[PDB]
Amino acid sequence: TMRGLLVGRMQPFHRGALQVIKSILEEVDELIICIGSAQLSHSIRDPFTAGERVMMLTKALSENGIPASRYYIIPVQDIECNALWVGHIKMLTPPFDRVYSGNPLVQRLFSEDGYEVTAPPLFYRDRYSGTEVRRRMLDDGDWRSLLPESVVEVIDEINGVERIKHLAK
Amino acid sequence: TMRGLLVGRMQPFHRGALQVIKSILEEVDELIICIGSAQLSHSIRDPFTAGERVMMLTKALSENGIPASRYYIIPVQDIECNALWVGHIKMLTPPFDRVYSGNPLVQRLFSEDGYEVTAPPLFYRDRYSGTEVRRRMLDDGDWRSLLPESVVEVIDEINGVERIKHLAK
Amino acid sequence: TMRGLLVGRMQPFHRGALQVIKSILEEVDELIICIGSAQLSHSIRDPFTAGERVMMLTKALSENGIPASRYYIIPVQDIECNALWVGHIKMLTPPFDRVYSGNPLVQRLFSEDGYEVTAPPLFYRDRYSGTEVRRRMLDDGDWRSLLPESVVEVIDEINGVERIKHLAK
Amino acid sequence: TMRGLLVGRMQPFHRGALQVIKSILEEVDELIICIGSAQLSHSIRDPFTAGERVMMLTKALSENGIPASRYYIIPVQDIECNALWVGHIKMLTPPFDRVYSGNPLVQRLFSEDGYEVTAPPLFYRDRYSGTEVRRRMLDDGDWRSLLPESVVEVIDEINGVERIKHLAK
Amino acid sequence: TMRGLLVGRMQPFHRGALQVIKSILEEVDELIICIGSAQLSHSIRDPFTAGERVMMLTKALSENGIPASRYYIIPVQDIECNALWVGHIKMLTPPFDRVYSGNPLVQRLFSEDGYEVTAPPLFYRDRYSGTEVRRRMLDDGDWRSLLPESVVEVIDEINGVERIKHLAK
Amino acid sequence: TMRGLLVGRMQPFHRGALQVIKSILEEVDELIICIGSAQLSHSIRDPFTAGERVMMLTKALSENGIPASRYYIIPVQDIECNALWVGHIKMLTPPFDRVYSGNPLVQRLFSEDGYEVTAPPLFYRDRYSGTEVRRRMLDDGDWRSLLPESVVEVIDEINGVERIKHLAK
Ligand SMILES: NC(=O)c1ccc[n+]([C@@H]2O[C@H](COP(=O)([O-])OP(=O)(O)OC[C@H]3O[C@@H](n4cnc5c(N)ncnc54)[C@H](O)[C@@H]3O)[C@@H](O)[C@H]2O)c1
Ligand SMILES: NC(=O)c1ccc[n+]([C@@H]2O[C@H](COP(=O)([O-])OP(=O)(O)OC[C@H]3O[C@@H](n4cnc5c(N)ncnc54)[C@H](O)[C@@H]3O)[C@@H](O)[C@H]2O)c1
Ligand SMILES: NC(=O)c1ccc[n+]([C@@H]2O[C@H](COP(=O)([O-])OP(=O)(O)OC[C@H]3O[C@@H](n4cnc5c(N)ncnc54)[C@H](O)[C@@H]3O)[C@@H](O)[C@H]2O)c1
Ligand SMILES: NC(=O)c1ccc[n+]([C@@H]2O[C@H](COP(=O)([O-])OP(=O)(O)OC[C@H]3O[C@@H](n4cnc5c(N)ncnc54)[C@H](O)[C@@H]3O)[C@@H](O)[C@H]2O)c1
Ligand SMILES: NC(=O)c1ccc[n+]([C@@H]2O[C@H](COP(=O)([O-])OP(=O)(O)OC[C@H]3O[C@@H](n4cnc5c(N)ncnc54)[C@H](O)[C@@H]3O)[C@@H](O)[C@H]2O)c1
Ligand SMILES: NC(=O)c1ccc[n+]([C@@H]2O[C@H](COP(=O)([O-])OP(=O)(O)OC[C@H]3O[C@@H](n4cnc5c(N)ncnc54)[C@H](O)[C@@H]3O)[C@@H](O)[C@H]2O)c1
Repeated sequence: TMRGLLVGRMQPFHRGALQVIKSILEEVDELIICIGSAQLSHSIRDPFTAGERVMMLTKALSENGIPASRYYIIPVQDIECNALWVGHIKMLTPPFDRVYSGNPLVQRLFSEDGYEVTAPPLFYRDRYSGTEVRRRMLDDGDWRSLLPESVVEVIDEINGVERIKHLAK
Repeated sequence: TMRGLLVGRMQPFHRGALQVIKSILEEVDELIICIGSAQLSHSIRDPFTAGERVMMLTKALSENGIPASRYYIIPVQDIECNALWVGHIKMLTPPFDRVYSGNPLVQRLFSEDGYEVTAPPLFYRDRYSGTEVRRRMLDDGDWRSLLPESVVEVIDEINGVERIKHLAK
Repeated sequence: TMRGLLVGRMQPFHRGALQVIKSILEEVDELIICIGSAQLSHSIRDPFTAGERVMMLTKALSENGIPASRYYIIPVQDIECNALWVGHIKMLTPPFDRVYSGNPLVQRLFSEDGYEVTAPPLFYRDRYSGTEVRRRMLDDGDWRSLLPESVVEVIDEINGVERIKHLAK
Repeated sequence: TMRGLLVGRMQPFHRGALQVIKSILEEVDELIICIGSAQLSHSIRDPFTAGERVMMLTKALSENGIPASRYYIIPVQDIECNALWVGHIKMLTPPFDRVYSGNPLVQRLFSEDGYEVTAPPLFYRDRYSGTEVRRRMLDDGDWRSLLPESVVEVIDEINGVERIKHLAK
Repeated sequence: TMRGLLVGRMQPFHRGALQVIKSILEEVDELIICIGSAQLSHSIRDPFTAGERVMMLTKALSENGIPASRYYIIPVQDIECNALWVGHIKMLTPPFDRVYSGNPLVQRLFSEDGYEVTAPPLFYRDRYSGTEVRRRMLDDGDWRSLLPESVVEVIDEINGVERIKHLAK
Repeated sequence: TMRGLLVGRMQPFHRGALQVIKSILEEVDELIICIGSAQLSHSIRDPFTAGERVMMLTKALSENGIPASRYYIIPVQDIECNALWVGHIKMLTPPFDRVYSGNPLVQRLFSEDGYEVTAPPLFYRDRYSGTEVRRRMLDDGDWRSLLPESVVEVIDEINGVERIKHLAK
């Protein structure tokens, strides 16, 4: 049984990311989705806490009919040592075989540790990235389109827009 | 929409705990299951890492037909300050309303923070607790009975018995 | 009893800060004065150690005759979790009713935690900010004027000018 | 100026400690009073947070007629490296000259750094220990008589008894 | 090149430890000597600081003529995550091939990480353990005998006996 | 015995630093060499782990004919409190007397603690900075000539070039 690993900040979790996740789910049996930088919250760049993000990511995946048996959602706070980050991820995740990531460091860190590393099967355009979303949330610009309905609801509940706006004064 | 919170070490996740979880699931809409002491591993008292435990707890819940939309599985490392632990749980979980727990500290900490706290609707006997399980794993005594099949499989994969035994020399 | 809270780096404690403290003291019974970033020291931006600033405040608030029963001085180091910061502050301070701040992040954080948040009743021009005081110590300007005597005295003892000047080299 | 240092858990602050403090003032211009183990709270041995203790101290010292210029109250959280604790204490406090401690480690550590060290002037009788005080709160005893009224009023506000008692269950 | 690894508290470095180190040096090209619990100091159990023990080893290994090209001395503080410990050790040490330990936990940890694990080639009676050395310094026994001269010399400089004796009071 | 201290990132160790080290030995009985920022690795500015650096140092010092009794190599991880760094350094090293540093903060901090401080004897030309060395590895330049062979052999073993280059993508 083959398990893959993915790591992203998910600020917030958007359709782009989701399309990538479904993509990987066609190559592996189970995917371990790691919410990176779980310590950052309340900032224009990282406005949501690990909690809210686990929530968005949980409701969005069970909303798209993706069987809980196919994935794991784990928060991962950043640590001072790059040389200890993989060991850090490993202690928080189930045993995995392939690491999906197009980031040089993440690739190199896992690569150096013996894992098989590849780039995600899909690449979404910046127009769909969180920066657009957050940018729209502030500039009142239909950020919802870029997000899964369940995620909009999470954002609605936690007053995501109100927050990111005040933090922007 | 009502959400409850539960916190346990889950070393390992056993049928007792599971029966309690299904119990709470009849009173609340969603349950946030917190794997406490996520930093302890490789010891007779706490032999499994946060990772393996998220895994057991994930496979056992999707094995009993419990809809992913009804729960959240979050690791929670212990912190030096009891006075900051609830804020610690809150930052890692989705917004919750009721805290289930029969432990004086956990009750008092959440109670003091404004949350509604009650005792779990069900109480399993020690013969079913992790101490029995671990005790059996060492003493070769049919620990499997006490655990959900999916959990046995996790334990099998990570060589749980081999580990806890060596740690016991 | 009305307890308010204020939080700033006080690097160093200058007259404006005291003008504001005196004014907040007109609408609240007691004022909790939290020394932010208590862990930063020996830098052009943050030259004094938490210890020294706790000395500056205590000495200035006395020099200006202010019943010690009306204020508290508590150092507070920064934590990597903004979502944990308020609970952190709370754990180190007497129970308070209102928070005084102009910073959006401090404002939002304390607000999301359910506290009454408000702006200081007085805003002081940069001309009298810590930057101006620090820049003078460096360029041999008139820094003593921008500060309470007891503060000038503390700075002389610890050799603040000497230190800040060396670090500038 | 001759500043002396004093360190203790103060769980909670009792008349005994107070007289000791007055005694020390009789031989030191100023008394830097460090509240140890600031990170512990909500346990039988350490019921109060630090902020709570900072309140008791600040209140008792202002109600027993003691110049706010003659003392400092600094919460100090314990740290793993004993060989780095005195430095820690220093960093969080004003400059001192003599350490008043009855504890061997506290003595050996401060002296090792070169500080003048000497035992506490008085040695308040028993019936004046946090233990007896905490015990009475548990067993409905007369703890109030062992604490300065100013402190008793604090314990009432934070419902200490109710806490220590629930925690005790 | 065959690099082995050893790890112990060395509180203090005694003859037996050296007898074992010399023997491990007969089957490996270089030996990585990790000073465990580098954060503990000033206690009856762990009296010396990482600094001092790094001095003891370096001085003893030289006194006994051992090419410096054959060994490394690296302090290692303990971390709360056993599952992270090996990666921690690795980050601080040259690449190694085999680990020498009698402790089950160190054995299991390094083993689960894929390293060759083996017992020291020599076991020394308690009579010559750190406990015996420490107990003599306290009871005025013959501690110098149980240790290499360079070690006795280091202990004299830092006043190890004085310290250990005071902490005993 | 007159021990002097030296601190640097050594990313990586080059001939320049080495000559500086020999120079210092010409005026100090022993040289405590602290490798700073031990917690950084796998970045362009800090490619090597600490264990890697400890290897380069240990190797270069044993191959350039220098008595293992005349030096110590101690990895030092940076810490948040500048006012607690020299104490930190102390705790991890043998007792020293003089600090050789060209850095203003390092100077101001050590001197503030009372240590004799003086600049590095030599001032090795440019073309001998980690920057140039790291640059050459990136641009297939001749970095080897800037490092002692002993170090070059280390970089080859940990495939530094391959790393810094991938990281660079
Ligand atoms: N030492 C440490 O603590 C350490 C070391 C490495 C990484 N991390 C963490 O790992 C997490 C992952 O970081 P990362 O480098 O992937 O950055 P990231 O998760 O922040 O994403 C980087 C960029 O990649 C884009 N992206 C991601 N997947 C994409 C895809 N399939 N198609 C198109 N664009 C895509 C994102 O929109 C974003 O702008 C972070 O939270 C980081 O902090 C921590
Ligand atoms: N400051 C802090 O870091 C802090 C403060 C409080 C709690 N915690 C953490 O919270 C977690 C929860 O601790 P806890 O007090 O519940 O202890 P626990 O999870 O270890 O469980 C305590 C005992 O309760 C039993 N139990 C649990 N639910 C039961 C039920 N329904 N019926 C019968 N028996 C049951 C378990 O088998 C166990 O023996 C721990 O991991 C603890 O470390 C951390
Ligand atoms: N997670 C965390 O650790 C966390 C989260 C938030 C804030 N903090 C800390 O809170 C502390 C307070 O930060 P802050 O945002 O107030 O910044 P600050 O204290 O550094 O002050 C910000 C600026 O506002 C000016 N200012 C303050 N009060 C003023 C007034 N009444 N009139 C005019 N100018 C005024 C100051 O002179 C300064 O230039 C900091 O130490 C910060 O690090 C920590
Ligand atoms: N590395 C570290 O984090 C580190 C190292 C050393 C000490 N500390 C801290 O230092 C603090 C001080 O501890 P401590 O040993 O003084 O304990 P303490 O003062 O909190 O209590 C020790 C006992 O001394 C008694 N006592 C004190 N003065 C007395 C007097 N004059 N007459 C009679 N009885 C008296 C108290 O009633 C109490 O029972 C602790 O909070 C400890 O955590 C921390
Ligand atoms: N997570 C973590 O931080 C973590 C996990 C595991 C181990 N460690 C550390 O690893 C270090 C090593 O621990 P350890 O288990 O070896 O304990 P230890 O170094 O304290 O030694 C254990 C006992 O074994 C004895 N001993 C050692 N070698 C011997 C030999 N060849 N013959 C006879 N007796 C011998 C010692 O004298 C001692 O009484 C410790 O500092 C420990 O804290 C840390
Ligand atoms: N609180 C803390 O954690 C804290 C406080 C202070 C310093 N530090 C650490 O101290 C370490 C030392 O830093 P640093 O400032 O010495 O930097 P460094 O030595 O790592 O580099 C500074 C520059 O000095 C150059 N240099 C040094 N000696 C020279 C000489 N004789 N001739 C020519 N050029 C020379 C180096 O080539 C380099 O470019 C750092 O790793 C830093 O992180 C940490």
